[PDB]
Amino acid sequence: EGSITQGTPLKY
Amino acid sequence: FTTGLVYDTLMLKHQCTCGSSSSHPEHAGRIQSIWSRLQETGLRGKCECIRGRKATLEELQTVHSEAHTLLYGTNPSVFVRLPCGGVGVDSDTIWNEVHSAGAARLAVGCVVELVFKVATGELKNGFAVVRPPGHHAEESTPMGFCYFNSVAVAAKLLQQRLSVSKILIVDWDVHHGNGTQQAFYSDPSVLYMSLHRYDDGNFFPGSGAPDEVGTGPGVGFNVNMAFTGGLDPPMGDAEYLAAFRTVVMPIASEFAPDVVLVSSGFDAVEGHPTPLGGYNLSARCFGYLTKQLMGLAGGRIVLALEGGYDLTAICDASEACVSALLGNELDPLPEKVLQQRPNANAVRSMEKVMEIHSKYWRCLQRTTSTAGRSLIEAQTCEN
Ligand SMILES: [K+]
Ligand SMILES: [K+]
Ligand SMILES: [Zn+2]
Ligand SMILES: [Zn+2]
Repeated sequence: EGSITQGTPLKY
Repeated sequence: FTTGLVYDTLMLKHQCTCGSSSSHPEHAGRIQSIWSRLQETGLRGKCECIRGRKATLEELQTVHSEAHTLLYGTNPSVFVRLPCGGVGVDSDTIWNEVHSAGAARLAVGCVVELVFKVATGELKNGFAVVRPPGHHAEESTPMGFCYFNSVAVAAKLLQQRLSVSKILIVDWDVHHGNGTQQAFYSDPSVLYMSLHRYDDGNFFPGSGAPDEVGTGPGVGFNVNMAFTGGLDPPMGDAEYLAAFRTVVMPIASEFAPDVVLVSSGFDAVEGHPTPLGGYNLSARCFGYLTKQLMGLAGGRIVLALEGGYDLTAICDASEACVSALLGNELDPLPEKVLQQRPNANAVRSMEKVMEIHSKYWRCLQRTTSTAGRSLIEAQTCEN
């Protein structure tokens, strides 16, 4: 679970 | 020939119920400030005013599954209660149960109405002041403030209704457009081309490696110009202009598109918060990048708004882009930009992208490897 607000990539 | 603008105030209604404007960077004022800037500068009077419309569910189904269009295109569970107190599908993408369905369809329809008016010759070019952004949305997965991929729907509709054979999609939003890539990953007839911060998958959404070249018949028709190395130094105008001179233009020219659609994100402009972008592109640089794309496809080009969240940045960038679409003479680039060499991180990224796509594009040999040259140094050797 990543966020565009934080710049965190999606990952599983 | 007239440039066209499309805008509708019903898209302002897409807003979270919490009443905390600070928590949602993709807010209604991003387009209101842009439309106000186009009015006060007088550019709105130089352009035709295009009226929008909601996209039909059949139009949205060219890209998205029917369950996706029914869930987010219509009103009477994936929905959850957000920490802000509004409804949404995840922490990023808020959902207003009353207005959001008509705003997303209106965003896809305003882009489709503008793209078709340019493709049919009613307009020389266009710019769509639309929200929510669409380039992150997938066939069934909203994400990244996105629900429907407005640029992908306009591209599919250009094929099924006008039988266009070659379509170029440039995506200079600082984030990778994962949904626009997935929609055409196997299609030779549409060349996706994304420029984005990547940092080896440590940035949102984490997709968009240079090795992702498409699949099947469409191999070699997906060009991920992925920057890497973080913000050390952050990419500037010299790095984007070099990527156009070395990678974007040579590939787009060999493709010879019949149409050019642009996912015109402005989060790469300077002054954005670092997590949302962190690049230092000038708004004047985006006007030059628009004018370079205008030489493709006979000038058949349409820009559609995507990202970009600083109000002063997206207004200066929307002004430079529409001013470029009108044929107005550009403000000259600063000498610091013309003489600056690209930073070594941008050079390693461009050469890594050129190393992969030289296999597929024959003219990616003259620029291998001029990636490190400044724009003045490249104009020197080309004479
Ligand atoms: K991009
Ligand atoms: K493709
Ligand atoms: Zn909220
Ligand atoms: Zn973005």
